[PDB]
Amino acid sequence: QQEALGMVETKGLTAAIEAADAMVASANVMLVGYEKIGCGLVTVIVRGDVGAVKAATDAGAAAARNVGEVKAVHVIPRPHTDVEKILPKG
Amino acid sequence: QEALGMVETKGLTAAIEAADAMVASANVMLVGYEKIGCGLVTVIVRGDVGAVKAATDAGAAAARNVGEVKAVHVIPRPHTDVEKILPK
Amino acid sequence: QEALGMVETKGLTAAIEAADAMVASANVMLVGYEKIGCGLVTVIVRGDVGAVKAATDAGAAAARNVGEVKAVHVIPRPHTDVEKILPK
Amino acid sequence: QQEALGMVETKGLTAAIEAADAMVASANVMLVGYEKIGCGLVTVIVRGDVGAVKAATDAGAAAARNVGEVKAVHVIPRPHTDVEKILPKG
Amino acid sequence: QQEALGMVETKGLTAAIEAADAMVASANVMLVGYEKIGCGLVTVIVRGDVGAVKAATDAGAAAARNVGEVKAVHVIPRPHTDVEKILPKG
Amino acid sequence: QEALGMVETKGLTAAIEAADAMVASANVMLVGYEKIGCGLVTVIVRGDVGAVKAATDAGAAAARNVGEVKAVHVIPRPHTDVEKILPK
Repeated sequence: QQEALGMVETKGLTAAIEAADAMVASANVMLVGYEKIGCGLVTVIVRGDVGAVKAATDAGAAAARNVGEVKAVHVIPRPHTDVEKILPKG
Repeated sequence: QEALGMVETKGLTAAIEAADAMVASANVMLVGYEKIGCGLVTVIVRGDVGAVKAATDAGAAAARNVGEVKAVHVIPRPHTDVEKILPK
Repeated sequence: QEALGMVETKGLTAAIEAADAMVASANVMLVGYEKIGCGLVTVIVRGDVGAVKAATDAGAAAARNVGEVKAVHVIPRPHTDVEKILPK
Repeated sequence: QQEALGMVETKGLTAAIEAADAMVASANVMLVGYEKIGCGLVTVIVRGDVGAVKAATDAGAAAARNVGEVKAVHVIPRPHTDVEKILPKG
Repeated sequence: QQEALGMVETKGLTAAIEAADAMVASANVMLVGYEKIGCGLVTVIVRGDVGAVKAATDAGAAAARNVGEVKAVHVIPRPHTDVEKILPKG
Repeated sequence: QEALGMVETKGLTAAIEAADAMVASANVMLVGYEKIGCGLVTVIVRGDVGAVKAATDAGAAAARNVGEVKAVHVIPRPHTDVEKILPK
């Protein structure tokens, strides 16, 4: 019953924006937000159906890797508290 | 009895994976995140000593597949009350 | 048609030079700056695809004489509305 | 007449929290606070009787060194303006 | 009709303050402000007549280089939108 | 006559030791601290040129036993009024 969670972390904001844009191409994936965490790292987070999020994060990481470095790509299909409990800030 | 668990990662994504696993792996409450620079993020949980011990281990393990884990530690009973010592 | 342009620099001064040149070099609106740590600064502009393409090229070029350029990129049409995807 | 001042600086928050916890074991030592200063550095600060603070900072640094790196341990026995003048924020 | 824009970027705040002080020696140069951008980098910005700003930034960089590292010195003689449009915060 | 003194350290603790010593070592007022990233902290004092000169020397010396000192400098008379040039 929980939406899935998708992350793409990049070094560089531009890569993260490219990532985000690509991830939201598919209209069933909502962009939760960015998170700066220092030393140029930016984490783009998206919510949605497991398969969509899977496809989106892959698409996002792919888009991003042509613009700057990609430090992580990960999907959490069934978050264990509410998405909001486990996230810090949209 | 009641305790504090930490997993510190380089990368937010690793920390989120850590957090999710820690909640999944035992009856522990997720206190929260803390950014401290250069991509380091500290996930913190409260709960029963054994649960927290199991959760932090599970969290660090999950996390290590996503990014780097810089620390894993449990404080089995904090010397001011369990959250007094946290800054958050 | 309508688009997004980015020039990321190490150094604020390089980013300001970049911004100034981007505005000079075509009919493009300067959205703004974003600091993301360790001296990295991302200048962002909106406008017509070709203008933004020309501006980002001009901006990166200007900037490279002042400090390091870490990225130059154009998103010719952003998939939420042009500013929806930006955090600023 | 001034309380003494104790510092333990660590790379890593977890080390600093361990440090703080250990330092406050002794009920005559008050924890002033944490200070993040970048690149993972965190400074734990405590106030109290000179001897207590001496003992606490030593205990804290010790606790901490098993969890992450310790970058400084220092005691200022008699601060020269008020503790509050010389500190930035609790 | 636009004022010119002068920048001196330093690693170290002390260098930047020395830079700023030197730049404002000449009464026809207004100090816009500082900007921290991470990893010890600080950007001092000044506004004024093209020649003054030219002279000031040179003087500032010079002063600064004896105190810490100078990462950039640059003058934009005729900013293309208003100075305020192209700047982030005084 | 009236002046500005700076000691920049890597580490807050070194900066606090520096500050304490600077106040101890002469008739100088402590303006304040400034964090600027990667553990760098700049302690600033105002006062009589000679006092500030003596204090900054004393401060840097104290500090060097605790952590790294990145800069020591005195501006004997600031060209806008003594605090105008500071950002704090």
